[PDB]
Amino acid sequence: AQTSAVQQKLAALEKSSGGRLGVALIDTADNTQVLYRGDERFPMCSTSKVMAAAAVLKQSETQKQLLNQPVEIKPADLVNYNPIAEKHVNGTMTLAELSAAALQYSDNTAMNKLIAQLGGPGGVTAFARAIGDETFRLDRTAPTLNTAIPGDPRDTTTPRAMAQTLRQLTLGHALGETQRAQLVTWLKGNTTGAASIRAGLPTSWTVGDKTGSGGYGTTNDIAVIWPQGRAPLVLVTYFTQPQQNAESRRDVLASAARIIAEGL
Ligand SMILES: *C(=O)[C@@H](NC(=O)/C(=N\OC(C)(C)C(=O)O)c1csc(N)n1)[C@@H]1N=C(C(=O)O)C(=C)CS1
Repeated sequence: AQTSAVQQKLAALEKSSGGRLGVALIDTADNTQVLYRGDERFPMCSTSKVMAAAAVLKQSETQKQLLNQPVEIKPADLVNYNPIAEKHVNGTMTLAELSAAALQYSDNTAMNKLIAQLGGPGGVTAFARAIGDETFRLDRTAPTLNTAIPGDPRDTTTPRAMAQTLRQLTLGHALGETQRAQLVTWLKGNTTGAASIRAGLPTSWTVGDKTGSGGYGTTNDIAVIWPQGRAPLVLVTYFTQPQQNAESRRDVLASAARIIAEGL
């Protein structure tokens, strides 16, 4: 009933933003979906870290000690943003610590260690395919996976595919029960999300999310949302701009989430 209005409002937000906006909502109360450019490709940037962390969690289902396995951090492993890993240079971090740093602080060195643990970007993609995601592709390590060049298929997915995958990982059965709970705990402990999807939602709703930022002013967020009194929602908001040096626009993601919420 409200869906025509939501579509109109998302288009008006996009027009005022100057950029290109992609939205996918799944309401798990009734499997309703609301999409805006839901089948167009967008650069994932650091939102791809959810897939990498989940792939390591899947490996840990058959290796009970895997998350405690130490990984060496060398000075040469530091990249453009690595607030956790830099404390451990010439030392080690466990795979659990790398997963938490990648997800909750968006540490790019930590993401690179997860990618390497999976055999490279193609190993992350192979895990995506194993859980039914035919759209996701990871092609590069950080920081270059965040270049976000328009038209480049590398390191992209669609909002529809990412919402479905995030649902399967956090609420469905793609991971074992303990691993699903650990992923949800990590996402709920994210430090980077208060200005993005969360900022558009009622403060009483619990959120776990993973943000992303990259070239072309790319500003992304993927979230699982537990509204008050309601089954959870999954929401992807992806946003990218026409000039390489464009500024971040987390407010656009908040505005998209607000429009989605007001139409529930
Ligand atoms: C994931 O998206 C990561 N993004 C980046 O490394 C890039 N830019 O992000 C920062 C450094 C925050 C920025 O100035 O926008 C990047 C790599 S190559 C390029 N042109 N830009 C991490 N993502 C986030 C996040 O938004 O979640 C961070 C907070 C840390 S970097």
